[PDB]
Amino acid sequence: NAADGIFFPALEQNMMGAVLINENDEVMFFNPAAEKLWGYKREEVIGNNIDMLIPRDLRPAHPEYIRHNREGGKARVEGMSRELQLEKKDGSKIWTRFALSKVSAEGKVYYLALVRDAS
Amino acid sequence: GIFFPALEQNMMGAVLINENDEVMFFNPAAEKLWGYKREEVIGNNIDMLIPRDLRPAHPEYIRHNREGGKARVEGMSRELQLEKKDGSKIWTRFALSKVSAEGKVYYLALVRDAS
Ligand code: HEM
Ligand code: HEM
Repeated sequence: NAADGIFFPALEQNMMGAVLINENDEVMFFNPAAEKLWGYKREEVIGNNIDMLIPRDLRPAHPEYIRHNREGGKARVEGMSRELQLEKKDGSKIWTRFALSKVSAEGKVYYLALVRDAS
Repeated sequence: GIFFPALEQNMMGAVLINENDEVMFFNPAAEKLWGYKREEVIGNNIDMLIPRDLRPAHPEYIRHNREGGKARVEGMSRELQLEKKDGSKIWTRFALSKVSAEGKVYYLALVRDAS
């Protein structure tokens, strides 16, 4: 259905990680590039909340960042690009470069974060 | 699906090309970076999006990557000078990726402003 097209294999085989979340903050997408950055397999991330991929010191503040952007609207205005400290499964930390993007589809709101290594 | 709307409404520009270096996709983020509308770019060759001083050399670099077979693209790692329609120049950052789709080879260049 989607794998037979061109847009799914673009994000799936991208050099950058790709973490899509639906309106309920559930990770519906997690390509192999994001598996190497976070150290998580696809089975451990899909279906679960977004806060598992957030560092533990940033867990208190992150649910309030997402909630505010959902109530805002702003005639749709993607987001931003900056460097953030990613926390892996094993507890180690690497610096990265995120590129967050709001994406409306079928009256709902999603978020795709394109990540790469910045060390 | 949610995959077309994701790249269409991405803050980063998105320039997909097919086997014959023809631009199949050009989202509104890439419209602002290059000064070209998507109507002007779709169907035509990649040549226009390449700077004029790099026009002759660039087609050989793409052809060499196709014959190699390698999955990961190691080129275009550091900052590069994009050339707009009007002739002015801005600095950017490219994240190039080989995409095996539809039994052919593609290339998606995700771009941003690194000014
Ligand atoms: C390495 C893991 C991540 C870290 C450390 C992180 C960090 C942050 C920080 C610090 C902010 C506050 C805005 C700012 O930076 O000034 C933020 C905002 C936000 N994040 Fe993340 N983030 C991570 C992953 C993600 C992912 C995967 C998503 C969803 C795909 C996401 C969705 C959002 C959203 C929707 C906002 C609100 C944007 C705004 O209005 O400022 N985050 N994040
Ligand atoms: C701003 C416009 C662009 C500039 C200035 C540019 C510049 C360059 C340069 C100088 C090289 C050779 C040096 C190197 O690999 O580091 C190169 C390689 C390459 N470029 Fe571009 N490029 C541009 C746009 C694109 C686009 C839109 C695509 C396709 C989506 C593309 C695909 C490739 C490929 C496949 C290679 C070969 C890399 C390798 O052999 O690993 N380029 N580019």
